[PDB]
Amino acid sequence: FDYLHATAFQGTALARTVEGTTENIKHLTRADLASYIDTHFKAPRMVLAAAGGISHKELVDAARQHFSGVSFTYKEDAVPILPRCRFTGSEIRARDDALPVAHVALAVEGPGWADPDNVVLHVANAIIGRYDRTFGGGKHLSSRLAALAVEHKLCHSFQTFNTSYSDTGLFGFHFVADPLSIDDMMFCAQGEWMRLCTSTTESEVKRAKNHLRSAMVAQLDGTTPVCETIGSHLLNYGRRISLEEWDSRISAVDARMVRDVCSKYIYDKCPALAAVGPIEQLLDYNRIRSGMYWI
Amino acid sequence: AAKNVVTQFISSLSASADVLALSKIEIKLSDIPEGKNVAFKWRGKPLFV
Amino acid sequence: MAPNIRKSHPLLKMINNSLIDLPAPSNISAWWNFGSLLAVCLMTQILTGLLLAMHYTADTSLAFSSVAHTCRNVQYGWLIRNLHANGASFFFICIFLHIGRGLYYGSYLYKETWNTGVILLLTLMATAFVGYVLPWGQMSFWGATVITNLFSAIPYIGHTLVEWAWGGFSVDNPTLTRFFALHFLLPFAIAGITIIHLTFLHESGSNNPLGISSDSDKIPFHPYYSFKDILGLTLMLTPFLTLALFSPNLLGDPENFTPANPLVTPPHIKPEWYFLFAYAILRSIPNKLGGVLALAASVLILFLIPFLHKSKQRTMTFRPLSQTLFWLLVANLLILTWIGSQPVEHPFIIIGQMASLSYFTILLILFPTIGTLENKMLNY
Amino acid sequence: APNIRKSHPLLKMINNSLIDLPAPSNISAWWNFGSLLAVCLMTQILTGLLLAMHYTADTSLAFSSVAHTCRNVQYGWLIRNLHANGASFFFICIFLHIGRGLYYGSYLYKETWNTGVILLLTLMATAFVGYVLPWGQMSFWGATVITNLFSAIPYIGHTLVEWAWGGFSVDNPTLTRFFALHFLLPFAIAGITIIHLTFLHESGSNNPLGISSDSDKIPFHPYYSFKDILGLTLMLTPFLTLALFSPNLLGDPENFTPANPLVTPPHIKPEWYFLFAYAILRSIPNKLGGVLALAASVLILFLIPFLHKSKQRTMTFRPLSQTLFWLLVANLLILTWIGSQPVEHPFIIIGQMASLSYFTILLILFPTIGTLENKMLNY
Amino acid sequence: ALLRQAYSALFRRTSTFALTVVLGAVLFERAFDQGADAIFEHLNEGKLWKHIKHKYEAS
Amino acid sequence: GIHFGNLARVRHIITYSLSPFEQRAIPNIFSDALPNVWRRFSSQVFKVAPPFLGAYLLYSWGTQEFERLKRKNPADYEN
Ligand code: HEM
Ligand code: HEM
Ligand code: HEM
Ligand code: HEM
Ligand SMILES: COC(=O)CNC(=O)CCC/C=C\NC(=O)c1ccc(Cc2ccc(I)cc2)cc1
Ligand SMILES: COC(=O)CNC(=O)CCC/C=C\NC(=O)c1ccc(Cc2ccc(I)cc2)cc1
Ligand SMILES: CCCCCCCCO[C@@H]1O[C@H](CO)[C@@H](O)[C@H](O)[C@H]1O
Repeated sequence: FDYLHATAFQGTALARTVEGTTENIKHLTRADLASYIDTHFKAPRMVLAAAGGISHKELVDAARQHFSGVSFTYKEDAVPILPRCRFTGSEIRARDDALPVAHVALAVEGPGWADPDNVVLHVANAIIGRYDRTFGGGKHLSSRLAALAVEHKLCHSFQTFNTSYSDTGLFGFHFVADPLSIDDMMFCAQGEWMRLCTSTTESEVKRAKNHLRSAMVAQLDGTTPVCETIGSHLLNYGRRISLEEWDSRISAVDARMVRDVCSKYIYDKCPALAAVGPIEQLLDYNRIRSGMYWI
Repeated sequence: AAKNVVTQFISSLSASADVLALSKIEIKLSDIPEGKNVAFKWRGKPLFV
Repeated sequence: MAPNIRKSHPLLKMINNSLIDLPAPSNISAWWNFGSLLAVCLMTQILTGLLLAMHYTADTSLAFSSVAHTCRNVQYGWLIRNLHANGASFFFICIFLHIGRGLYYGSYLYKETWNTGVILLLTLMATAFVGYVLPWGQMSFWGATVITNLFSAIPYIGHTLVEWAWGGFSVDNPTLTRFFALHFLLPFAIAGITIIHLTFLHESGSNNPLGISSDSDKIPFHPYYSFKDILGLTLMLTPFLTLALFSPNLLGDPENFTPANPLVTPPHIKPEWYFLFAYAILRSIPNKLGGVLALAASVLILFLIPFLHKSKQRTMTFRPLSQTLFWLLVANLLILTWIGSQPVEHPFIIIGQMASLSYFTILLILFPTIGTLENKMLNY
Repeated sequence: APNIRKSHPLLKMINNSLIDLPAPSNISAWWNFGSLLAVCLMTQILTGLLLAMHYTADTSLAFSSVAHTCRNVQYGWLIRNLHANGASFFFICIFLHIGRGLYYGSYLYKETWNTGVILLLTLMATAFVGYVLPWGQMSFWGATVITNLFSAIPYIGHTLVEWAWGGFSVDNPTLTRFFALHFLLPFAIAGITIIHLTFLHESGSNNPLGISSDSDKIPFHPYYSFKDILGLTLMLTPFLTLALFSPNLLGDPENFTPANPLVTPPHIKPEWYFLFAYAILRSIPNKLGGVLALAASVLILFLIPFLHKSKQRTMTFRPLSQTLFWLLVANLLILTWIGSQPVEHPFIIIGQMASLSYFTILLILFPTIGTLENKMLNY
Repeated sequence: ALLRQAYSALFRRTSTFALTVVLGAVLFERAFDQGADAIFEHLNEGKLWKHIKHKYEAS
Repeated sequence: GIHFGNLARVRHIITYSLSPFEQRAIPNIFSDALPNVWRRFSSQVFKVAPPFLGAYLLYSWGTQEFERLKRKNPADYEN
């Protein structure tokens, strides 16, 4: 997933590891650390969130007392807007036939937090869902890819993802397989992707919806996660999105919707590819590009 | 290019150029008494009189 | 690496991977022999064929004479023609059982192996047709004139398609020479498709008389079937030589000893035996198109046989009903042939007509219907 | 299951030998001739049938039928042109396809090579018979000299020839059976081509550097399928340019005169692709010698694989060998020219030399330079 | 933008891509032929039967 | 018939490449292309040309010497 970023957004800032370089962590200074805190940890960019048996007033009151230090100039009340990150169709292959399995990750440029399309996309990503060895589901699972994956011992695991960001995002899937099935697998996948863009049915989505629905509900299972939803909501969406809303936004999605969106973001798009391991059987950007259309 | 090369080759099969022209034939209605038929090697295929 | 040089040689491995170690039902009968014979048949026609083609001269004004010069002046030429001339028949005979064998034991459930088969038949049929015209005899001609004319039944591209065929506005030299080209080529195509035919068969193994799994007991083609076949070959070779050596002209029409005359179509006109049933059907329907169509389907129907299988069992061995119906069909065919041998007159016309109806009906309705009924009588 | 491109007993093949086929990521353009040769074959066969559909193998009508075909058949003329020259374009391609192999030592893939040789031998033979069909003056006199070659073998000599002609001298029986031959042989080429390629697929393609390539291979498609469609059009241009703008450049005109078994022409030359042979046969002044020298002049190819002494596979890294290789090429160019010239001084001596030098570069200078080279690398 | 409009309504849907090469080639032929014929009949003025034609075509 | 995966054992090699649509048809025709087309020509013309030139000569001589031997030498007719 890091390499995926590292070449998907290559050259930009998004294309960096969060843990940072080996050289940097060896030379950062009290000074440098300071600045980061100073330059970044500022109130208009921070959010105090909480959930539980607390009174709203009682909470804010505390804030007023420790998070004081009011500002003077308009400068301080400004949220530094970020430089856009360029998506670049490409691949990065790290080979080591000494590894037990190989991991591959494919992706297209995402829409960016705000976009109402992310809903449709997640509805889609639910259709293909995810699979993994232990799934008791077995050959009867509803995910076509899951099913095939099982039928032909395609992979130890795979998953769909819709990573979103302020202005952009990654959209794709990652699977782990034996050196001798990366191919078949890759192939079945890219196909399921196409299927999305071309013949998703009302049933395929009906299920997907109900799934997403309860997935989002389990995002609010306890105080910590409920909180995290608020922390992240305010900071990204700029407010709080109620399940009552999220739900309505899902009840809206139907086949036609998905087909257009996925075509909109997937169909004939140069992809970002990152492979790791004993990955010889999978071998061509072109060929992969070629798999981005018709089916 | 392809469409033309196929056309080219394909008409190579149809009729040649040495495929002659029209007819015109000689016949005496007295060489056919009352009640008979006769074959004449006409334009390729037979001709009954 | 590999021990013996019979399993690792990218060539030798093949003759050994498809003709020696090849696993075969321990129990395939004699009706499985025709397969090889058909191959030996092909490979043999081609030899006599070249040898012949080395003396023929495709050109109306010398076609006929060249064949006679070939018979009369070429060392053993005469014999060489005979073998070719009749091999064709022996060929069609063999192919015919090879199809029946298939029908009875439902080998047709091996769809691809079968469909290729049909294409093969179609080619052979077409092949003999062109070969037959080369000698430029009276039939050759009038045959060449009637058969190609069959495409003139299609509307629009009809009359026009024919033109390519003849290479003119009526049968003439251009036709003859291009037919020689055709005839020279097709066989090879047959040999090619035969490779696909056999190659598809090898994914599934040979069917067998009992119509049930045979993995429980298989045997190497060699020497079990290589030997069974060498014998089969000699058992069929005897009659075919016996004819081509003691009665060369039995199966052949004599009218074709008279140089083609585009002006006179003979009074007693009937195609070589292997085309009679067709002939009969084409003659059964009194309509240009109907006849053609009936004809077209009289053979094209083979493609359907696989989808007209309703019995829960694979072979007829255990279905007396179907069996009787099967032999009824065979005999039905025999008649149709005979009918083709006869002129268009009563009773023949009506007899022909019936036999056709009955042919098509046994295949399209009586087999599937008896087939089902049968199952219910076993309580399935 | 999964995809219908790897489990279909037919479709799997076009995909197992033309799409997923692993190819060195670096084969050059000298690897293209492979396909071209193929496209060349299939193409000759098409024009070939089309033609055969109007020819008439019989001394008294052979010549005239070819003309009628040109003059009266729709686009006939063109159809001949393409066939007549395709043969050359064919021989050209095959020639590089052989040099490519020599230089980069593909000849270490013995079976894939030997078949190649057989293939050449057949093509050679094939063109021979084809050329006689138009029954022209050369056609004849060519048919008369070439077959006569076998009369060099003692005992079964004079006698073998008889079958060939089917007579006691070239006449109809010869012509007609040649037409049969010509019609048949191509297909045999197409057949052996299948073995040729099939042998190659056990080992993968060789490559310009002469070292393992597993470390990086690419799908024939679309890397080489595209590289080839282009290669085809780059070679197709000149060949069309000749067959459309200068049809008779490569062709002798003497063959526009109906064969006359009574007058052998004064200025007799075989078509270009047989000159080097011609030159060698003419270099040795002895029936048998000339034949033998000839026989070996080509049969020597079978030896190239056992005359490899260098520790490396390709010449890319052996300048000495390289110079010797180009010396051989040029050496050949000369031999050809020499064949284009009459038997007279200086030509006779020049011919004689070039031959000696040809055989010598192959039998002694290559194995010798090859060894020396190793010792200069310290092996 | 032509290329964009191009890529959107033509080169995208594999179905319409084809439909273009067809209706496309069509025009190309029709046009090309004319040109070459013209470039040719022009380079050979007064030498083609099509040019001499009227000196005997009694009309 | 499968060769992709069973080829060879490779370790620690990273490769990066870009979609065709992201990069140029043919780039640096002058700052990189030609200047290399030359190098090649340079390095090889000295192994190739020599023998070819060597032939050319021999061709002309042989030819010139032949056309020369066709002319007539007066010293045979001044008697
Ligand atoms: C030139 C054409 C043909 C040749 C030379 C040929 C040859 C063969 C051979 C060698 C066999 C294997 C041995 C055997 O079972 O007999 C075979 C099998 C078979 N052929 Fe043909 N065949 C030809 C035509 C056909 C035709 C016309 C049909 C029918 C449409 C057909 C249907 C089959 C089938 C179904 C099998 C399966 C055998 C089994 O039941 O085990 N073949 N063929
Ligand atoms: C495909 C298997 C073959 C079949 C089914 C077949 C059938 C025939 C037939 C029906 C005839 C007419 C025979 C007669 O005059 O009574 C014939 C003639 C001829 N065939 Fe074939 N033939 C076959 C293959 C070939 C091949 C491969 C060649 C050589 C390319 C060949 C060359 C000829 C020649 C020269 C004649 C004309 C001389 C003659 O009629 O005897 N045939 N063939
Ligand atoms: C009709 C005859 C021939 C055809 C159509 C043909 C075709 C091919 C093809 C398609 C290839 C693969 C691609 C390539 O490397 O070019 C190939 C490879 C090869 N052929 Fe041929 N070939 C023919 C004749 C020959 C001849 C006469 C020789 C030399 C005696 C020969 C020697 C080889 C070898 C050594 C290879 C290996 C290529 C490599 O080094 O990777 N071929 N041939
Ligand atoms: C194997 C590839 C082929 C080669 C190398 C080849 C070469 C030639 C040559 C050298 C000629 C004499 C051309 C001339 O008159 O200048 C010729 C003639 C002829 N070839 Fe082929 N040919 C090939 C295949 C075939 C095939 C497959 C057929 C069809 C069975 C065929 C049919 C003819 C015909 C009809 C002629 C005589 C008419 C003519 O000379 O134009 N050829 N061929
Ligand atoms: C062996 O060749 C022959 O028997 C050909 N000779 C004749 O048919 C001689 C008499 C000509 C007159 C009428 N023939 C027919 O009506 C006739 C009708 C159908 C067929 C079968 C057949 C169809 C297409 C095809 I393609 C092939 C066969 C064959 C012949
Ligand atoms: C294309 O056909 C031709 O060029 C044939 N025509 C001629 O050679 C015309 C002139 C005839 C006179 C002399 N020819 C030769 O001495 C001659 C000698 C050897 C060869 C090569 C060759 C050998 C066997 C074989 I088998 C084939 C080739 C070819 C020609
Ligand atoms: C890559 C090679 C492409 C070759 C394409 C050439 C197409 C041949 O073009 C032909 O030109 C003739 C003369 O004007 C016309 O009469 C024909 O109708 C036309 O098909």
